[PDB]
Amino acid sequence: SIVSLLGIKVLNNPAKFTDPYEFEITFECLESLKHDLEWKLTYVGSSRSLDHDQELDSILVGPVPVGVNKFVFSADPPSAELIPASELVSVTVILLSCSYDGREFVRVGYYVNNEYDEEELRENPPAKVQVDHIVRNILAEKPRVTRFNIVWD
Amino acid sequence: LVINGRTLSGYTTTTAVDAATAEKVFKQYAFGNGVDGEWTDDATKTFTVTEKP
Amino acid sequence: MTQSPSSLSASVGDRVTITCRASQSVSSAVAWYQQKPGKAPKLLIYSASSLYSGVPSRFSGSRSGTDFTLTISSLQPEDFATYYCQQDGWSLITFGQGTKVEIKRTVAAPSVFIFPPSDEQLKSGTASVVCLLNNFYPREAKVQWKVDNALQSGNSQESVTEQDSKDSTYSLSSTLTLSKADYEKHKVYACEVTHQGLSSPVTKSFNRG
Amino acid sequence: EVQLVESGGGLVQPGGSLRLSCAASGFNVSYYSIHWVRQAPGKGLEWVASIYPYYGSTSYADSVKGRFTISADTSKNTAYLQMNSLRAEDTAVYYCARGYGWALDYWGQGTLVTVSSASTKGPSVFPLAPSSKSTSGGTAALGCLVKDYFPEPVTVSWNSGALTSGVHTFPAVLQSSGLYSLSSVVTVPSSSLGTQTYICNVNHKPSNTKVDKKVEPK
Repeated sequence: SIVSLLGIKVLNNPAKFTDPYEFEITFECLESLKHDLEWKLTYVGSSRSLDHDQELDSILVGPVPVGVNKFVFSADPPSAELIPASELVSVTVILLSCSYDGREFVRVGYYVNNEYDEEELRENPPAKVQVDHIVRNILAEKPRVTRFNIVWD
Repeated sequence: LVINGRTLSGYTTTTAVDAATAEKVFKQYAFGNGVDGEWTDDATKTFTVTEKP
Repeated sequence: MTQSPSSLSASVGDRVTITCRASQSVSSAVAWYQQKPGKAPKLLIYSASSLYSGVPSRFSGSRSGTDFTLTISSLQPEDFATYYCQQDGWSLITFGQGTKVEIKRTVAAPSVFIFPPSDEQLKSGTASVVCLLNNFYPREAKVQWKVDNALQSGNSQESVTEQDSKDSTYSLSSTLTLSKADYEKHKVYACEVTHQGLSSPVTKSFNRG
Repeated sequence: EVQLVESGGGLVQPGGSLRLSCAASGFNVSYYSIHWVRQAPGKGLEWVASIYPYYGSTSYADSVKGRFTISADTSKNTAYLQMNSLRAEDTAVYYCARGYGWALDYWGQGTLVTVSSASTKGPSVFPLAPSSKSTSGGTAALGCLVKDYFPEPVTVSWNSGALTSGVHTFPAVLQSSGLYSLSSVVTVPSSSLGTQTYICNVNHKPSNTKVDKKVEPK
C-alpha cells in the first residue's frame, strides 16, 4: 500500500521483437523506507504443451523519494532462441512487477501481439520464423493489475 | 390504502391528483375484497376498507 | 467461449471435470467462478491454473491447446452450484454458457395436488387453476392439462423450484389460466402427471367448475 | 474489508436513460480495473463494460456499443455504467466488480434493472386452499397465488417466518400481459389443518405493498 502506480507508458510502441523495452513508469511513494524497490519485467508464454515464464530484465531504483517519481526502466528484449516459434507470431504477455525486499507487491500484466511486417509473409508464412521481420505491439492502454499487500515495515 | 378484511390485511400506495383518482385505483385493487368494503382520511391521506365476518 | 456440459448430476466424493474451449491459448486470460443462487460469483481459479486464495485444494485447473478445464477432486455438499469460465481476451471479456452441478439421488414420486380458482379471483373475470408437483426427482416431468377430457394447449405456464437442500428434490407448479366464462362453461378439470417415477400417469381433478 | 455496492437500479422505459453507480470501500478504484457484468433471469453471465486504470480506456460488449458508457470518478471512488437507448433485452441484474489481473475477485450484490413499457403495480393475492380429500397419510397443501404485479421482486413469508418447513416459493413467470405472477405453497399436517391458521405474508416493495393473506378451507 505504501507505493502505488500513477502510470506506465510504453515509449517504444510498436516495436521489433529484438527491440528493448523502454517503460516510462510514473509511480508514487507514501512514507518512504530504505530497503529499495525491485522493478522486474517477466515474459509469460503459452504454447502447445507448455506454460513458460522467464524473467526478462530487472532494475533497481535507489534512493526512493516521497511523492511522484517518474523513472524510465530500459529492459532487455526477448530471445527467440529461448522461445517456441509460435509465441513469436502470436499473442504473449509481459508482467511488469515491482517488489520490496523480496516481496512482490504489484504486478501489471499486458497483452502483447507479434506478427510479420511484410504483407505476403503474413498471408503465407516462411518455413522459419524471421525474427527480424517480426513486430510487437503492447496493449499498455489496458493494464491488468494485481496488487499484493506486503509488510512494508 | 389500509386494507382489512376477513382474509386479507395490509397496505399499498399511489400518488395522484385528487383522492377520488386515488380512491378509483384503490377500488380496482379489490381482488374480491371490495365486495365487503367499508371504504372510510384527508389530513393523514389514508383510505381504509373494512369487511367483518 | 464454449462450455460443456451444461448440466451434471453427481454425488459427494465424486471427481468432476468441466471443460471450456476458447479461441485464445493464453493461459493468463482464463479464470473460473462458482455461483450459488442469489449470490454474486466467486472466483476460484485465475490464469488457467492458479488457486485463488481461500479456495480449497480440491479445485484445480489446466490448459491443453484451446481447451481449459476445471476439476473438483472430490465433490462436497457445499460444492453443488453453477460454474462459469471467463476468457479476458484481447478486445473483450467472454463468459461460458455455464455448468450447473446438481445432486443425484433415488427417483422420488411427486405428490400431485390440484387447486381451484377461488372466488376472490372470479370476481374480476379471470380464473387460474394450478397443479402442484411436490418433491420429485428427477426434474424430468410433464404435466398434461385436461378439461372435460379435452387436452389443453397454449394456456399452461409452469415454473420449477431449485433442488431442495434437504430432500434433493424438485417442485413444479403449472398454472392454467382461462376467462371466467370458459371456466364456467366446462365442469370438471384435471391434471395428469407422467413423471418417470410414476408407473401410470396419476391424474388429479375437481368439479363444480 | 473491501466492499462493492451497486445503486441506481429500477424501472425504466424502452429507449430510456439509466445510470448505475458502483460504490467502493476498502480500496481506491484508480489503481484497479473495474467492470460491469449482468445476468438476465436464469441466464448465464454477460460482460458489458470494463474500465482500465491509469489512462481510463474502456471496452464494451458489442451489443451494448454506443448505448453504454462505463466511467469512473476517482475523487468520489465510484464508477458508472450509463445506459441510453435501452432495449427490453437489457433487463437484468447488473454486477460491478474489481479486476484481479485478468480475473474478477470482488463483486457487488447487484441491482435489478427492468426496462419495459409495463407500469408499477402491487400484487393480487388469491388463495390456494386445502381440501379434505387431500388427506394422504395425513398431509395437506395450501398456498398463496401472487398475481399480476410489476416489476420484480416479490417476497413471500409463511406465518410471519414461523412456518419454514415443507414450503416452496416459486420462480416468478413473465406473462403475455407483461405482468409477474408467483405461487408459494406449503405442505402441512392434515391434522393441524383445522386448528392452526396459516397466513402468507406478501411483500412487494416497488409499489410499497405488504399484505397478509389467510388461506382457509372453503
